[PDB]
Amino acid sequence: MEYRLKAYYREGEKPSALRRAGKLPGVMYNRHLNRKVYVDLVEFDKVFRQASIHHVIVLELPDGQSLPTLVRQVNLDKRRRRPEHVDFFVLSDEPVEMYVPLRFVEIHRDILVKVSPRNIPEFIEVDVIGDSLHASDLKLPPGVELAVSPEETI
Amino acid sequence: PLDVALKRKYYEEVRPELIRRFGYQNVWEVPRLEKVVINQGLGEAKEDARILEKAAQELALITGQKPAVTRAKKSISNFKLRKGMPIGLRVTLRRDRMWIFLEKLLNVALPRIRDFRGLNPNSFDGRGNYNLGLREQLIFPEITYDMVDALRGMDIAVVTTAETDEEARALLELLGFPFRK
Amino acid sequence: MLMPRRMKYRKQQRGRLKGATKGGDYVAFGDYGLVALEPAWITAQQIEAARVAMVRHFRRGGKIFIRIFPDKPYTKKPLEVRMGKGKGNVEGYVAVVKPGRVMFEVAGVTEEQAMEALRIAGHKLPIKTKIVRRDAYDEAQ
Amino acid sequence: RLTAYERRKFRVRNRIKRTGRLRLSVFRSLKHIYAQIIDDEKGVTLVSASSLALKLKGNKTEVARQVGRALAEKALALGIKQVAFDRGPYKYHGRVKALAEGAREGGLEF
Amino acid sequence: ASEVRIKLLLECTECKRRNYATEKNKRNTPNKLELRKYCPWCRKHTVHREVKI
Amino acid sequence: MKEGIHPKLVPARIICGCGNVIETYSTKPEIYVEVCSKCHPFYTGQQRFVDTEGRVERFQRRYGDSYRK
Amino acid sequence: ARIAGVEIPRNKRVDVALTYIYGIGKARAKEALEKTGINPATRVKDLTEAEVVRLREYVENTWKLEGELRAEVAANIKRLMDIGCYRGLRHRRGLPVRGQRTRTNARTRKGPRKTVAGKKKAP
RNA sequence: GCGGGGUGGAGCAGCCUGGUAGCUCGUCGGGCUCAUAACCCGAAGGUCGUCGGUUCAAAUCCGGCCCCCGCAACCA
RNA sequence: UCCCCCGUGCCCAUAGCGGCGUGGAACCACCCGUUCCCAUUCCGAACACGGAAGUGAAACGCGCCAGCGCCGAUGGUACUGGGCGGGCGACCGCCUGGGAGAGUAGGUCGGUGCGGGGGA
RNA sequence: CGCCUCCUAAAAGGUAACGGAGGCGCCCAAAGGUCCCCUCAGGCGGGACGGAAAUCCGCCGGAGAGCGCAAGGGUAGAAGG
RNA sequence: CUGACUGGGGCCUGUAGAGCACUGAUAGGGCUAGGGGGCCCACCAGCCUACCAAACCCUGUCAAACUCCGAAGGGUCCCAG
Ligand SMILES: [K+]
Ligand SMILES: [Mg+2]
Ligand SMILES: [Mg+2]
Ligand SMILES: [Mg+2]
Ligand SMILES: [Mg+2]
Ligand SMILES: [Mg+2]
Ligand SMILES: [Mg+2]
Ligand SMILES: [Mg+2]
Ligand SMILES: [Mg+2]
Ligand SMILES: [Mg+2]
Ligand SMILES: [Mg+2]
Ligand SMILES: [Mg+2]
Ligand SMILES: [Mg+2]
Ligand SMILES: [Mg+2]
Ligand SMILES: [Mg+2]
Ligand SMILES: [Mg+2]
Ligand SMILES: [Mg+2]
Ligand SMILES: [Mg+2]
Ligand SMILES: [Mg+2]
Ligand SMILES: [Mg+2]
Ligand SMILES: [Mg+2]
Ligand SMILES: [Mg+2]
Ligand SMILES: [Mg+2]
Ligand SMILES: [Mg+2]
Ligand SMILES: [Mg+2]
Ligand SMILES: [Mg+2]
Ligand SMILES: [Mg+2]
Ligand SMILES: [Mg+2]
Ligand SMILES: [Mg+2]
Ligand SMILES: [Mg+2]
Ligand SMILES: [Mg+2]
Ligand SMILES: [Mg+2]
Ligand SMILES: [Mg+2]
Ligand SMILES: [Mg+2]
Ligand SMILES: [Mg+2]
Ligand SMILES: [Mg+2]
Ligand SMILES: [Mg+2]
Ligand SMILES: [Mg+2]
Ligand SMILES: [Mg+2]
Ligand SMILES: [Mg+2]
Ligand SMILES: [Mg+2]
Ligand SMILES: [Mg+2]
Ligand SMILES: [Mg+2]
Ligand SMILES: [Mg+2]
Ligand SMILES: [Mg+2]
Ligand SMILES: [Mg+2]
Ligand SMILES: [Mg+2]
Ligand SMILES: [Mg+2]
Ligand SMILES: [Mg+2]
Ligand SMILES: [Mg+2]
Ligand SMILES: [Mg+2]
Ligand SMILES: [Mg+2]
Ligand SMILES: [Mg+2]
Ligand SMILES: [Mg+2]
Ligand SMILES: [Mg+2]
Ligand SMILES: [Mg+2]
Ligand SMILES: [Mg+2]
Ligand SMILES: [Mg+2]
Ligand SMILES: [Mg+2]
Ligand SMILES: [Mg+2]
Ligand SMILES: [Mg+2]
Ligand SMILES: [Mg+2]
Ligand SMILES: [Mg+2]
Ligand SMILES: [Mg+2]
Ligand SMILES: [Mg+2]
Ligand SMILES: [Mg+2]
Ligand SMILES: [Mg+2]
Ligand SMILES: [Mg+2]
Ligand SMILES: [Mg+2]
Ligand SMILES: [Mg+2]
Ligand SMILES: [Mg+2]
Ligand SMILES: [Mg+2]
Ligand SMILES: [Mg+2]
Ligand SMILES: [Mg+2]
Ligand SMILES: [Mg+2]
Ligand SMILES: [Mg+2]
Ligand SMILES: [Mg+2]
Ligand SMILES: [Mg+2]
Ligand SMILES: [Mg+2]
Ligand SMILES: [Mg+2]
Ligand SMILES: [Mg+2]
Ligand SMILES: [Mg+2]
Ligand SMILES: [Mg+2]
Ligand SMILES: [Mg+2]
Ligand SMILES: [Mg+2]
Ligand SMILES: [Mg+2]
Ligand SMILES: [Mg+2]
Ligand SMILES: [Mg+2]
Ligand SMILES: [Mg+2]
Ligand SMILES: [Mg+2]
Ligand SMILES: [Mg+2]
Ligand SMILES: [Mg+2]
Ligand SMILES: [Mg+2]
Ligand SMILES: [Mg+2]
Ligand SMILES: [Mg+2]
Ligand SMILES: [Mg+2]
Ligand SMILES: [Mg+2]
Ligand SMILES: [Mg+2]
Ligand SMILES: [Mg+2]
Ligand SMILES: [Mg+2]
Ligand SMILES: [Mg+2]
Ligand SMILES: [Mg+2]
Ligand SMILES: [Mg+2]
Ligand SMILES: [Mg+2]
Ligand SMILES: [Zn+2]
Ligand SMILES: [Zn+2]
Repeated sequence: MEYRLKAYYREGEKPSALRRAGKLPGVMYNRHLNRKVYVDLVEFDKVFRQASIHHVIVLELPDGQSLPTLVRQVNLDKRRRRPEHVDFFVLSDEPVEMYVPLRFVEIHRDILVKVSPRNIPEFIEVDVIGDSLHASDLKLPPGVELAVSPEETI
Repeated sequence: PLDVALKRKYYEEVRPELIRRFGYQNVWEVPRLEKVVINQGLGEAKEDARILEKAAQELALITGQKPAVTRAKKSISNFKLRKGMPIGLRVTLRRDRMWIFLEKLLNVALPRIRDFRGLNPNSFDGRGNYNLGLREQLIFPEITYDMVDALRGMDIAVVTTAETDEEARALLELLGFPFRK
Repeated sequence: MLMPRRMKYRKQQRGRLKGATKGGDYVAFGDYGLVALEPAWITAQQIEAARVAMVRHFRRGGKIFIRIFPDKPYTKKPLEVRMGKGKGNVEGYVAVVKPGRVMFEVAGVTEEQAMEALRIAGHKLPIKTKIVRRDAYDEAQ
Repeated sequence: RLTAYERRKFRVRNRIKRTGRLRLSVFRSLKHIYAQIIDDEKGVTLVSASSLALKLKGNKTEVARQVGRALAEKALALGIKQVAFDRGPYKYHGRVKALAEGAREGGLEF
Repeated sequence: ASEVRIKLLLECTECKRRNYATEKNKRNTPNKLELRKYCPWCRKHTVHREVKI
Repeated sequence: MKEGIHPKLVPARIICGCGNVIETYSTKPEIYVEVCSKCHPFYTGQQRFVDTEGRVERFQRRYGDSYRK
Repeated sequence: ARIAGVEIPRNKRVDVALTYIYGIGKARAKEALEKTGINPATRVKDLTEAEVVRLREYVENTWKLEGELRAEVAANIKRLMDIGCYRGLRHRRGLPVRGQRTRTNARTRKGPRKTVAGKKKAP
């Protein structure tokens, strides 16, 4: 966190035409908008391989806007193992569920957390095969709520 | 209706103390006695004989209320039990017939239990209901060892409007239920 | 050897092998995977051969996830018989396996140990394969 | 989860509502008794009567019969003769029967 | 039908005619079936009795 | 209640051997039991009939100290 | 149930009827009747409900009886087994406790003979 | 390809027709005998090859699996 | 016309579960009784009747809450009618029209017809 | 070798093979008609003999029970008791 | 003039695909009735599972005779060509 990625608008271009043009079709939505977008595939790849559904990606839209999104869905082409479409969930002050990575001082990489977009953390830390831990007994930095059942095994 | 010792005791001693011990705002919140359901799980009477008749006749005398037969729900080979056989006599006691039987049950019946050391405090329901099993019906004064023919105990479900156990343990103790532990 | 412990029916009709894998197309247990590129019925014997391969390379170490399962009964008429007289007897079990399916995953092992072991395992299989590595693309599913 | 009450209500009303008659429906409270002839093809009520409206009082049974005549009276007036008597969840007996005996008395055909 | 589940006629007991054929199980139902049925000759309902088919 | 199927409950005087009278209703006019809730030792709080022992065994195995100090 | 919780048999004498209570042998029967002025020979059937409650009162207040007595018997044996006393080892394996021999007999304490095969003579 | 069989230690009933495991020998204990066999008096031992289903209930009825005997394999 | 309640429909859970709050003037319930009608394979629990002292505790009505349940886009895909190609095959791809399911955003703690009682 | 159920059967109907699975050759005098009332399986908790399972009580429980016997459809707003 | 086929409109369906809510299968993990496993104990208890054991939970799948879903089409009727 954070990362900047170009995004452009689309309206009637074929998804196949855009994919054949090296771009990645997508959509940009939240409670207030919904826009047909396309990112550049090779550009997106390095952004997302670090900024997974964990870290904020900011879409410099060509009209000057810079909307702060999270990646919420990446439909993959099961044959070629390639992103086929992206969901960019635009952030706004309202809360959001999201997966936050876990570092341990190892079942779960991350955890679902009920966060506020200003309170978006990079880390959630754990402590010290086979004894294992659960979500209840965990840190929770300022402003995050356990968006699972604490009965889950980490 | 008609006035009896346990009943007038419930309203006089038990109901005020209950409001004291728990603080009910409404006068219906405070626990009540719903009913006393008596079950003899005979089975011994499955087919061998119709002993249900003398067992009902004594269940009638103990309670002043004729019991209804309970027939077998499903068939069970291991119980030598075909579906629909008469295997129990159950009689629901309410209102005055309930207080009159409980009054005798506390006053004579439970004392007459040999080696009676107190009613099991743990038989409460999690729901404010109480059940207790007996093994001789001659504990009851309407039953003499002359009139009997075979020892037959029963299940006694006393049911209350108490949502919790502690509320119903208070109601049952204050009424005169001797609890052991 | 893998086979359904219990079945509602002994024999199933021969499949069709249309389309990319339905599910299990993303790594979600281990570090590396072996993905099918062409469709096939994969026999329990193939899976087992591919498994022992990765084991005896890991010299009993690491972990091995088998993300396909041979539930489809495979039938075969006795040798030299004529057609008809009903369906042959069940002779083995296959997992229907379509392109993009992650058949195996390995974890708890060096990147070289996984690459090499998955490669040997691919040789025990009647199809072409790809060795893939758990991505955020995977992690986003 | 249904009670025996609403099951009983459905089980007599479904049967009644199939015959295609105007449904003389009878509601009975601990104090009052109510009635409304009802067209279920329109979901619309044509004539009504009740202890609460007529402000009658006294014997529940005797009162039930009176609204029965009171309902029938207004019924014939609007051109209604034939009718299907809906006892809903009640046994055909006592108050509901009294209200029925009076509706016939006033000329409701059922 | 079987050897225990037999066919039988019903005979109007007034004009002695057989008007109905039915079946019974004579092990379950030994007694001769008596059933009121409409008799087309008497043109009225009549207690019919079971006679051998 | 149904008619003709129940025993008639009548005013009944239940007597316990401790001269105790109880006035309830029953299918019997007068009943003489031998123990009631008013005299059962569990009911009488703590009537310890014979057994006050506690224990006194077996450290009251005393009597005496006759090994020389 | 009358005294203690036992219905002592009518039609018999009152000094034998009391023996049918666990805890009352012939000797304790002789006591209570003398200590209560009841004819030790009159039949139970012919005892007034004052004689009944006079004999009853003394009987279950002098000595511990039927159920209770068996508690103090059981808990004593219990304590013998609990501490590891040699009699507790005896009561565990259900063998004699009072120095009797077990090579033969002890059949009361051990029960029906669990007959087993024996050693074989040569042919 | 067809058929029959699996149940105390051995050899056979019970299955057909669902509830009840039976018979001979053997094994064990005791007698008679100087002793042994024979003989006489008693007793024990079988969840019925296995799994699954129908059933209130399966040795028994229905399916698969194991195992073991028997038959057949002709016209070319 | 508007609010409340009673009854009866319609939609067929965006209406349900759970949690909470609230209502007794009225209406509804519980309730008070079991003489009478009627009733219990026993029980006035239910069914029923006669009542009107009490309570909204239960039930019910009305609200709030999105934990569940339920609903649920847009976009992308699968598949496909029809038209075409490719591969030895298993199978795959293109054009045109159609287009899911899952999942994401999000929604929802009902909406309304008719009659009746009360209210302003 | 006739009949019934399901699948194959390509979302109307129909659709073959010595294709994959089952069942029928009865039954019921109520297991029929109608009126009236009642609602299960199972889970947890409580209850003498009493058990995993008899009968009793409380709570949860939309239908997974039941509907004589195969299967499918249907079904508690009953076709179940 | 009603025909094949075609336009609009209504209804009917359960395949493709998908799904796992039911019936089954099913990988790894948590939690856990009946034990095996067992330092021990049976005097009355226990006790611990880097193993099998439902149920529940999480992750991940499969199915002609599974479907919470469900197309394109197909059929039929009406009107029009
Ligand atoms: K020849
Ligand atoms: Mg790339
Ligand atoms: Mg990738
Ligand atoms: Mg999410
Ligand atoms: Mg008060
Ligand atoms: Mg009375
Ligand atoms: Mg308790
Ligand atoms: Mg007595
Ligand atoms: Mg209660
Ligand atoms: Mg084929
Ligand atoms: Mg398939
Ligand atoms: Mg998926
Ligand atoms: Mg092959
Ligand atoms: Mg094959
Ligand atoms: Mg073979
Ligand atoms: Mg064949
Ligand atoms: Mg074959
Ligand atoms: Mg696949
Ligand atoms: Mg290969
Ligand atoms: Mg690589
Ligand atoms: Mg009235
Ligand atoms: Mg008047
Ligand atoms: Mg009605
Ligand atoms: Mg017949
Ligand atoms: Mg003629
Ligand atoms: Mg005849
Ligand atoms: Mg000393
Ligand atoms: Mg004695
Ligand atoms: Mg010795
Ligand atoms: Mg053998
Ligand atoms: Mg043999
Ligand atoms: Mg023989
Ligand atoms: Mg035979
Ligand atoms: Mg037989
Ligand atoms: Mg034998
Ligand atoms: Mg011998
Ligand atoms: Mg010699
Ligand atoms: Mg000899
Ligand atoms: Mg079996
Ligand atoms: Mg048997
Ligand atoms: Mg069985
Ligand atoms: Mg077999
Ligand atoms: Mg020849
Ligand atoms: Mg107006
Ligand atoms: Mg309403
Ligand atoms: Mg309030
Ligand atoms: Mg409320
Ligand atoms: Mg009021
Ligand atoms: Mg008030
Ligand atoms: Mg009367
Ligand atoms: Mg309330
Ligand atoms: Mg509202
Ligand atoms: Mg939600
Ligand atoms: Mg909640
Ligand atoms: Mg829906
Ligand atoms: Mg959806
Ligand atoms: Mg779409
Ligand atoms: Mg495709
Ligand atoms: Mg196409
Ligand atoms: Mg076409
Ligand atoms: Mg095509
Ligand atoms: Mg070709
Ligand atoms: Mg080839
Ligand atoms: Mg394509
Ligand atoms: Mg294609
Ligand atoms: Mg298109
Ligand atoms: Mg297309
Ligand atoms: Mg959708
Ligand atoms: Mg989206
Ligand atoms: Mg949401
Ligand atoms: Mg809301
Ligand atoms: Mg809601
Ligand atoms: Mg309404
Ligand atoms: Mg309407
Ligand atoms: Mg209005
Ligand atoms: Mg007005
Ligand atoms: Mg108004
Ligand atoms: Mg023919
Ligand atoms: Mg035929
Ligand atoms: Mg078809
Ligand atoms: Mg079909
Ligand atoms: Mg046709
Ligand atoms: Mg042909
Ligand atoms: Mg008859
Ligand atoms: Mg029938
Ligand atoms: Mg029927
Ligand atoms: Mg009938
Ligand atoms: Mg229980
Ligand atoms: Mg039990
Ligand atoms: Mg069913
Ligand atoms: Mg059958
Ligand atoms: Mg024309
Ligand atoms: Mg045409
Ligand atoms: Mg298709
Ligand atoms: Mg498919
Ligand atoms: Mg499933
Ligand atoms: Mg599928
Ligand atoms: Mg399908
Ligand atoms: Mg849907
Ligand atoms: Mg078709
Ligand atoms: Mg067409
Ligand atoms: Mg068409
Ligand atoms: Mg059309
Ligand atoms: Mg035309
Ligand atoms: Zn005639
Ligand atoms: Zn006393």
